[PDB]
Amino acid sequence: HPALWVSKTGLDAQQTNIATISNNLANASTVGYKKSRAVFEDLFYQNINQGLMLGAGSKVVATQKVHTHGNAQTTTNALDMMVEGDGFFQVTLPDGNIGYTRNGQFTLNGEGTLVTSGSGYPVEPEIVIPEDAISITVGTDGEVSVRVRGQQDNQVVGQLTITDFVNPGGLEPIGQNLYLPTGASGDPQEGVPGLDGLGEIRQSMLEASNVNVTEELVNMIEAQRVYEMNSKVISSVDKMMSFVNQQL
Amino acid sequence: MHPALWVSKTGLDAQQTNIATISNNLANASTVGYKKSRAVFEDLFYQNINQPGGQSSQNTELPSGLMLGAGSKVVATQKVHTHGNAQTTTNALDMMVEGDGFFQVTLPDGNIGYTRNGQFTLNGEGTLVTSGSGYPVEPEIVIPEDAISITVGTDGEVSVRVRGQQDNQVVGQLTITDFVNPGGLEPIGQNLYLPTGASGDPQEGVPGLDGLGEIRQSMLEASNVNVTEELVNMIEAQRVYEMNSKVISSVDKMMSFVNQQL
Amino acid sequence: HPALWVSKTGLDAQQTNIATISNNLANASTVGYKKSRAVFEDLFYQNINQGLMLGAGSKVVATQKVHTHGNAQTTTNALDMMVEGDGFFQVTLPDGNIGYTRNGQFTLNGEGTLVTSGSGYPVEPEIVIPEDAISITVGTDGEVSVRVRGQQDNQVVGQLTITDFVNPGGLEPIGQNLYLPTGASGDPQEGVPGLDGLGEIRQSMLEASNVNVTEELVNMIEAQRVYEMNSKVISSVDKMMSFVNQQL
Amino acid sequence: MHPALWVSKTGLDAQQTNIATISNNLANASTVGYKKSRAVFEDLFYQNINQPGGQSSQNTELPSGLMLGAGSKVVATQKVHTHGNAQTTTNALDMMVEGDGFFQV
Amino acid sequence: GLGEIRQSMLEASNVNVTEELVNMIEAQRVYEMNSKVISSVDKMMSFVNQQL
Amino acid sequence: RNGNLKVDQNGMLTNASGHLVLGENDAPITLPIPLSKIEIGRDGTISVLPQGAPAEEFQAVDRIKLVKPNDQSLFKDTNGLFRHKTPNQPYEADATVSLQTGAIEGSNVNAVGEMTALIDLQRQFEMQVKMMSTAEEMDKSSDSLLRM
Repeated sequence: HPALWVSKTGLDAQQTNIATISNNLANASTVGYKKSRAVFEDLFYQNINQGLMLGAGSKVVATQKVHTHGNAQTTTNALDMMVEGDGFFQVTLPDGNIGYTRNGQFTLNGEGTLVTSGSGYPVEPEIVIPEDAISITVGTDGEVSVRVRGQQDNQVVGQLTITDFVNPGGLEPIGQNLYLPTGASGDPQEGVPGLDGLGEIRQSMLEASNVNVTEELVNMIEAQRVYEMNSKVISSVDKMMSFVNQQL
Repeated sequence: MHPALWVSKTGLDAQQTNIATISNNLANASTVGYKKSRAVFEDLFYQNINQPGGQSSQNTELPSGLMLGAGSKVVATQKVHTHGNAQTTTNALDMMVEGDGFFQVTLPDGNIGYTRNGQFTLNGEGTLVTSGSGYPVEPEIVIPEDAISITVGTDGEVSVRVRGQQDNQVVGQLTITDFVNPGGLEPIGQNLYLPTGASGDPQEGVPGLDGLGEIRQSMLEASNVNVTEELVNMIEAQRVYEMNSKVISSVDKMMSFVNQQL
Repeated sequence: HPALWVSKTGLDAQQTNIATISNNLANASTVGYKKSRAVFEDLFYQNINQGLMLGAGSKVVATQKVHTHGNAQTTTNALDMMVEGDGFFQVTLPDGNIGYTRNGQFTLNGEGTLVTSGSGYPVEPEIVIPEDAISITVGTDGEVSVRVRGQQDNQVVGQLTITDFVNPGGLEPIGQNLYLPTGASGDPQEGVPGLDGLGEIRQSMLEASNVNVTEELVNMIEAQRVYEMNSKVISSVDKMMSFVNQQL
Repeated sequence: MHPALWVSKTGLDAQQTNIATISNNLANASTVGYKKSRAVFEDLFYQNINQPGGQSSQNTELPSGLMLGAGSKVVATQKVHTHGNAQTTTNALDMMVEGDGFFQV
Repeated sequence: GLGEIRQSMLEASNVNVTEELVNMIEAQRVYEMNSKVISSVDKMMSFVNQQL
Repeated sequence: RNGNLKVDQNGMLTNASGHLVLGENDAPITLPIPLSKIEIGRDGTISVLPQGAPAEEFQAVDRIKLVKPNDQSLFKDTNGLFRHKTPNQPYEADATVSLQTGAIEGSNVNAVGEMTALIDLQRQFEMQVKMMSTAEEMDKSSDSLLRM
């Protein structure tokens, strides 16, 4: 019976949709997180009793990352920074290839290299903080400098660079607030952080999650009811088929 | 076979198609820009049994003029292209047509498909493509890599904000297509429709003049399915399905009685 | 079974009513927004045993706009103005025709033309503010004059006019706080505001929405119960028909 | 699923933007030379089920039609560039523009 | 003896929703009861032409 | 009585079954091709809005031909269309019939009435079949007259 499996597509589509909604609400406190919306599209149509068109159901075809900039969180840490605009921080993965992140919670390793606060991947290009530094300053263009006692003027230890993608929604998330460039993402466009469409580095600031907690709660309401509605079609079809073979 | 058995079977087949039509309507209750379909029923051809010819008006109220129907069938699955509600989104690339009009996308085989869904995005080259299979949107619109924001006017004017230059740069303009009979478009899935003879030749134009709809940025059109219509339709279709089954069961026992008694 | 659809009309009619209630509640902060009420009417009655009358249900036949003057909001902005009385502002649509608005939140574009604070459509008649002006004054009869340093007396830059209709409820809403004239709206009666039944222009003041939030919440209560009341009949008819074919 | 669900959803989004606008006004209550902002509400399109003024029967037309709204949204954030008060200081390098104009950096 | 015209007031319907639901219950059960008689007559006659 | 109307690409107004709908001229109703708003009047009047025209350019184009003849003088044809029993009798257009637009009329089959007549047909059918069996039983018995 086609109605059994047409409604099963609706149940599968809602189950995928609810999973993405729960992912958004789970990452409501993750720094630099971009929410996602499931994209619904109807399946193919069959021309039966040939000019009569019957649908095959629906499915979730893709999950679209909405890369809208989140709010600003002011912190007293001197190593967590935020990109004010378009751009990603680039880090070095253990595989050797570069991953791209929007979470700016950084720190230092034992040797002074600027690394991520989680797994500890180094940040490209390498920035090394000397042991004699008493303060670390990151300029609006990625110019990292440190203060040394007995020496007027901050010495420059390096300059950070950020990467922008034409289609950030095409990036492949691999967890840990990291992305991998893909075919549809585009060509990684590096450069000085603050020129040619790139964002500006904001030291001692963090980018909040852009999820809308109220929207996801309403989306749960509409996803739950449609899920229940398709269950009744399956139940009614079961009663119809149980009636036919019992009656006949 | 016994004609009474096949008359009820046609009603069983007709209601099954109606049930499947309802099931797809409820399945696509969240699909953006989905138009609900309804099933239309009609009575089959009426045959004169007691007349050697076809003189139906002769004695139609007498036994010689008795005419028996051949059952029922679903003549068509009609599309109802009513305007759906509005979903205000924060994405800058999903858009809605308010009123008459269709977005035009380029199919892989070469022709152009038409859709009411406006969930768009960019590919690696900056071309405005759909967020599903990624088909380019007609006319081709390319977003420069230096743009910091994207603005879509009510007439399809797509503008970008580039740092350095004052005033926004125009990168192109969108167009939408209207059809004389929207119900004549054949659905091919992927939220896409194809023009047919029953629909008419596409009438392209600027989105907002000549009666076309206006483009609304950061908005989406929800499906117009009525979740209560389908449930009420399910109730009637289930009952009609069971009533015709009893006729089939009744005819079976009557035929069983004849060859068991005689 | 006719009882299924008579109740089903009540369900669709109540759904239409609830949609109008939510629209009023959604636009509880919209400036110059007029609340709406759905109008119910019974469908045709039939003679069945020819002196027996049976109705066909009910439907929402119209949604009436309540054009009652709302309260006044005192703002310090000098470009948001309110029509005190009867009349509408006139804006220039991109199509070239004139749309009528009661939302008076206006502003200037890059050249000095008085345009709406939203889409930016120019206001008819055209008013252009010279760049040397230091303050903008709008008279109670639409007289617009500016203050120029080095010259005694405010110079007049133009005059505002408002359009009145015999039946404001016949105006077709097109969104964006805009209306369009129809055959039942009446004849556009232009004129100097404050004269011959027209309202007065009040600068630095705004008209609040005339929605009664308490009424909408009560209207939801009676619409929800009647909606649930009709669903019980459909359930009862479904059980009755399920009993007949299970018994007969 | 239900028209009221979508209509009210637009209202929730409208108020969240409006509340976010007010929060920035109070956050920048001590910022020198800050201009407050006001959110501009506007209704969405209307579903034209029955055209108001359309001809009903003959020599009769609907005075009002069946048109259903779609909700509301915040379309603009209007800055009120009115002149603020004056703070007198002892520093000789903090200046104020007395009227219209902007410092350029 | 005619009534008066009251402006800005509307006459609500005089339906009693609870009364209709109570009448719905009684009409539903009576509907089922008559179907029981029809089934009983059919089963009685079915016994005749089968047994006899 | 199938009021499920539709408009094709040429503008002809047909119903769900493909039958052309007649008008005042007694010819099938044809509308202008680029429509933007079609409203059916209470008395069958068809008022359209040309594409791009303002809301005040509402004009009627045709009128649905509604006929109210004597019901007992009609017979259902082989294709479900009711016609006059007397051939070559014109269908006079009635000015009293009203159309409730925005709705579709279903069938008037009384499902319970059909079922309670089905159970009667079964019993009467089976009783006559028993008469057939008792007819051959009598013949077999009377066949012993000639046996000797």
